[PDB]
Amino acid sequence: LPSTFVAEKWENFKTTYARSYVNAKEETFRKQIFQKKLETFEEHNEKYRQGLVSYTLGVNLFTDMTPEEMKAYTHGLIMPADLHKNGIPIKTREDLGLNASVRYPASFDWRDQGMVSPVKNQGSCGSSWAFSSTGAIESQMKIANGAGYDSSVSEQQLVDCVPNALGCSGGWMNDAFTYVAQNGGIDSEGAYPYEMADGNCHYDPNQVAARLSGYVYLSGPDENMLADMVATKGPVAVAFDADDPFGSYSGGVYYNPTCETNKFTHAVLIVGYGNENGQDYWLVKNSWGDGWGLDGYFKIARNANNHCGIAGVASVPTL
Repeated sequence: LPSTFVAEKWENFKTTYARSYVNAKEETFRKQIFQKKLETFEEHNEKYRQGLVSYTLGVNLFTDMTPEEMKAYTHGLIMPADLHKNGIPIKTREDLGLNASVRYPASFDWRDQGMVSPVKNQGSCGSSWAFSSTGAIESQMKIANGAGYDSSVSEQQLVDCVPNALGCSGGWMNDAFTYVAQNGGIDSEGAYPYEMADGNCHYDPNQVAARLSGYVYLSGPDENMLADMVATKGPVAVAFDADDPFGSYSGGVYYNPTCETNKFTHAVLIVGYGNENGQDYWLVKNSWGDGWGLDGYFKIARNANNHCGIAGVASVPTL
């Protein structure tokens, strides 16, 4: 890439993401990271146009960040001893309370019904487990109360209060769900706003925005059953292998030959599914701001042998 081109793209980046690099050495270092990443995007996006890969890479909040700085965003999950404490297993379709040989649409998107809350940004706190959890609770609230129902619940309450989560250093959605159910509710985001930092639990029982009776979880990585769970129960909290270069995804359908089905590093929310360019995909809400990916969302390979473990730890809270 021409140098003045990079320099312009770099100046634009600093301005747009409000970077403050206050000496030549900090500047040189960050621009080096940025330029190396740009080269990798060009090469990747070339393999894409040649139909060697299914997704594109692009500039976003991560482009001048080091692996250590990205860790909070992409690798904040912590798997506990019991992956589904107090959860109710979904083994068959009858467990969903649904009939045999009914057949839900082959493509679906909860946004078409207005049941997905706005995209949020977790920032520099490994709290994706909390955002996945609140996102799924908020979608349940809209399903029960209508698309226009203001549903925004408190990630900070989970970060501070879930007893055996580890806060900004990590956590687990199912532990968040069972906590909310046993706590007697979760506060609104207004009453208990996000601090992007660890804190001391100050839950207010008089500011509860939502209550849960529990949650259900998908017993095994059956993507077909997962599509039915999305279609009938609502957006599903899930986790997957978000190893690089996932962070720099900018469009298309994410497929990574090296992805593990057994490594759950990032928690997100499936809001639908479909197919494009001959590939089935899951449509997924992220928590890295609405500037990341496709307006805060991404597509990842579906019916590709539980790609990146996307169907491996799927659950939905129950109001």
